Amino acid sequence: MIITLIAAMDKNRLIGRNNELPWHLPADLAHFKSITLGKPIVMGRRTFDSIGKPLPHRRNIVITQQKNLIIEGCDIFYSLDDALSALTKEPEVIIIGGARIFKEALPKADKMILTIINHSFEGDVYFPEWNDKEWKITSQIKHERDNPYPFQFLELRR
Ligand SMILES: NC(=O)C1=CN([C@@H]2O[C@H](COP(=O)(O)OP(=O)(O)OC[C@H]3O[C@@H](n4cnc5c(N)ncnc54)[C@H](OP(=O)(O)O)[C@@H]3O)[C@@H](O)[C@H]2O)C=CC1
Repeated sequence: MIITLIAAMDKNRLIGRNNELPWHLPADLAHFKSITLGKPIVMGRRTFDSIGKPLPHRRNIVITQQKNLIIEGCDIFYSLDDALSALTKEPEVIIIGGARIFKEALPKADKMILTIINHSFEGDVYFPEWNDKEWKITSQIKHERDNPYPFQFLELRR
């Protein structure tokens, strides 16, 4: 199993604000969709609520501690370990957030597909800091703007 973390962040690793995105970057949404199609996607309960409904054509997996919580079109697991344990036969598992899930997944992450925006936004939640010595850059594609801010597609392997 390859554990992959996919997230869009700014220059200071900001990811959210009032349970929403602080930006809208169409290029990232298409990138995200192609990368995640046909794979299991693991998310926190707040991140699901942020989306509002299951992402189509994908096995949506939601992590929560609420034991009686039912979510149509999603598989519920009561810890990240239980989810990963259930997805043992899967060749790849994609962790999509949020901040708490990323922090717990980071030490077990094999791969990271990060969108880094060249801008400084206002927000409250951040992507966890990773040790640059443990990760190597496998792909880096920078884009200028049209997507009103500059961004890059950074792919890291541990
Ligand atoms: N830029 C990007 O790519 C992304 C940005 N975001 C942003 O991040 C924010 C949401 O993230 P965040 O606020 O950190 O919330 P999370 O999405 O991390 O979800 C938190 C909730 O998930 C459950 N949970 C998390 N970890 C565990 C665990 N180890 N065991 C059991 N349950 C767990 C809990 O649910 P419960 O309370 O029900 O027990 C908890 O309250 C939003 O603003 C969103 O816009 C999110 C994803 C991607």
